[PDB]
Amino acid sequence: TVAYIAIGSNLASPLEQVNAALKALGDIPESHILTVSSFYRTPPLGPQDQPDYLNAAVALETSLAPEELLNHTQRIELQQGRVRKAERWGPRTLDLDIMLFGNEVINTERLTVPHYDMKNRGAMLWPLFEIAPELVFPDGEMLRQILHTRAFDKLNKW
Ligand SMILES: [Cl-]
Repeated sequence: TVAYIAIGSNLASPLEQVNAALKALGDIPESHILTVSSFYRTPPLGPQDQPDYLNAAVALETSLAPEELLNHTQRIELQQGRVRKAERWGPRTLDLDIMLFGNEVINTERLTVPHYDMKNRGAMLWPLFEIAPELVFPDGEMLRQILHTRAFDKLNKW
C-alpha cells in the first residue's frame, strides 16, 4: 500500500532534522520510500518573528497495517523531536502525519485517515501534488480539483 506522509519542522534549523527523519522513515520495516517531494517553506502561524516551517511529503510503500505505521511515525517523532517546553500541547519540533493510506478510511481512537484537515492545508496538498498529481481521495475527490477549485496559493521552495 502507498502511504503518504507529511513532514513538518518549525525548528529554527530544520533541514538537518528533516533529513534525519527521512532516513528514519526509510528504515521502517516492511516499507520503502517511493518518492520525496521538494522541500517547501511556510510562514509561522501567529507571530511572524518565529521560524518558518519546512514542509514536505513522502510516498512510502508499505505492507504494515495503518496502526503499525503509526507506531513507527510516533516512535520517530519521539526519537527525533520533542515537545516545546512552555507549551507541551503545541506542534512538536518534528511532525510526521499520515495523510493517506492507500484508499483506506480510518476513524479510530489513535488514528484518523485521511488526515482530518489536509484538504484545507496548502502545506500538505502542494507537496503531495508534486509527487502524486493524479491522486484521487478515498471519497472520490481529485487532488487536482481541490487545488484548482479552492484556488490555493503556491508555496515557496525552502
Ligand atoms: Cl476523503
